Amino acid sequence: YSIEKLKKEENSLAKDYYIYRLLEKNKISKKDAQDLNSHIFRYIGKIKSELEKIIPLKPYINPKYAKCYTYTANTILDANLTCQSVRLNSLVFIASLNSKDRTTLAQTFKNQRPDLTNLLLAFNTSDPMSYIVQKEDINGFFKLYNYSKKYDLDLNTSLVNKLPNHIGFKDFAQNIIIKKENPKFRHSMLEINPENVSEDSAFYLGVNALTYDKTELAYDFFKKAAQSFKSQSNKDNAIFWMWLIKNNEEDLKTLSQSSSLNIYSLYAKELTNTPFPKIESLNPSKKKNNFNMQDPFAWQKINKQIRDANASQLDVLAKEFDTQETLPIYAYILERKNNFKKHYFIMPYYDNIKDYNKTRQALILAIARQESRFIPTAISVSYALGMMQFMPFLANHIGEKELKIPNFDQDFMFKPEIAYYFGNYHLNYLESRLKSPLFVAYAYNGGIGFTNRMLARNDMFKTGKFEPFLSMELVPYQESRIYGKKVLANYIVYRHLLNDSIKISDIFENLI
Ligand SMILES: CC(=O)N[C@H]1[C@H](OCCc2ccc3occc3c2)O[C@H](CO)[C@@H](O)[C@@H]1O
Repeated sequence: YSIEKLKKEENSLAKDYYIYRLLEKNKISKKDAQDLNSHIFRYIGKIKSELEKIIPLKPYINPKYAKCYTYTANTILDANLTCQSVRLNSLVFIASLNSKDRTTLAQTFKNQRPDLTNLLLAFNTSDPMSYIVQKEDINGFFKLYNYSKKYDLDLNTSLVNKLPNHIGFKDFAQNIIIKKENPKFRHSMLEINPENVSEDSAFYLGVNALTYDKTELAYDFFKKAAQSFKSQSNKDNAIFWMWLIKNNEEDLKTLSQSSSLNIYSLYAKELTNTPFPKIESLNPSKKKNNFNMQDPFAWQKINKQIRDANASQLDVLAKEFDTQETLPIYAYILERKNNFKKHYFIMPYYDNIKDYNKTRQALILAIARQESRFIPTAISVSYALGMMQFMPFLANHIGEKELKIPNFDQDFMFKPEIAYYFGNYHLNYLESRLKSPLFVAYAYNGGIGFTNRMLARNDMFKTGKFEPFLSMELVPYQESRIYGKKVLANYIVYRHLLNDSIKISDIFENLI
């Protein structure tokens, strides 16, 4: 694909990927690059940095305020009042001012902008966070946190109960709890009333309370999370903690009857002798249609249609893609069409894995389901490719250096035979070092380096009252934390479907 042919395709991650491939091979001229940002679907990350090596962006200063950016710290007392207040939006700018000018500006703004006054006078002290905390200036607190994560102080009951109302609270709490940073802030958040938090925030504050062995407070946070979470899977995670902490058999019963298939509902079913959930069986009689499963642009087009289809148009697409060749697209349509109530666990292109042992089959299928939903031309925002979502660098390492496949190109990752073969190859490497399918999943998504560093820690996946569940909540990268739980659920299901059942309690025992 030349740039001229790509420019005729609709904007998509597939088009972005192929533009990025031209940039990385130096095939986009300064002239070609002129109109190109209107041809880019998601102008973020590597494609933006490559394009900008060809054409810098000067942009962008609102023309109304351009004059404001002609002043510096040395000349800002010469600027009009609007210019002064625009430049004081930046804490680095405030930090750069001399203290006499901070005093002058704080007086200027005391009436109309006491927020600015508070920050100016804060930066005249040796600890601006202490000054902002004494004022109980909530917007000021978050500005200072965004400026520097190194500030740490005890916060009283009144102040900590005010923080949840700010949009920044959820990321603040998640970051400091998961990274085990800012211990005075962490300890302070034990005094947050569960009435003042909900959803993710409540849940994280439950995890926080567990780490300080405040189990009654933890229960109260998790109960609030369960009552407020929008997604049944998250509610189930919260109910599981309620159960682990207080052992009310009604909580375990509710969890065992969940409509969501996740590790918590599966565990609860096992503990209560409840039958394994019903898994749909898709067996289209029609063998093919016209659709090209190897065309990445055709997938981008049909995906967009499927995601914008009303209740009625989903039924039309379901029928058209109800074939063996388009089974992954069929299951994808059904999963949306049935409002995520039915469990679809397909095994496409099965001839490529049927000679592996069943435990290995299940792990491959579990990874593919979460990575791609088995869509052969799946492309991620980071341009991971195909059913097993290989990053180009690893794909080329395996395909060119290790396997020495003649005329190998990274786009071979769109072929199911190649995806499953490479997937098996990398999963062999990972499993030989890590053993547990949960740890393998963490390493598949996050890398073996991150996984090894986590497992080297004294506080992760060791013995303990709430282990290994607590450790699973504290995996320090959110994408990997979530991924491991999903892949582990899938693994249990596929082992069951292949007549190679394992108890999820055995998996959990082997994590410690
Ligand atoms: C295609 C894609 O973006 N896949 C994602 C995947 O996205 C969720 C599943 C998925 C599958 C097929 C899809 O086709 C269009 C969007 C999409 C998302 O998330 C994983 C992390 O949990 C990533 O490792 C993986 O690269």
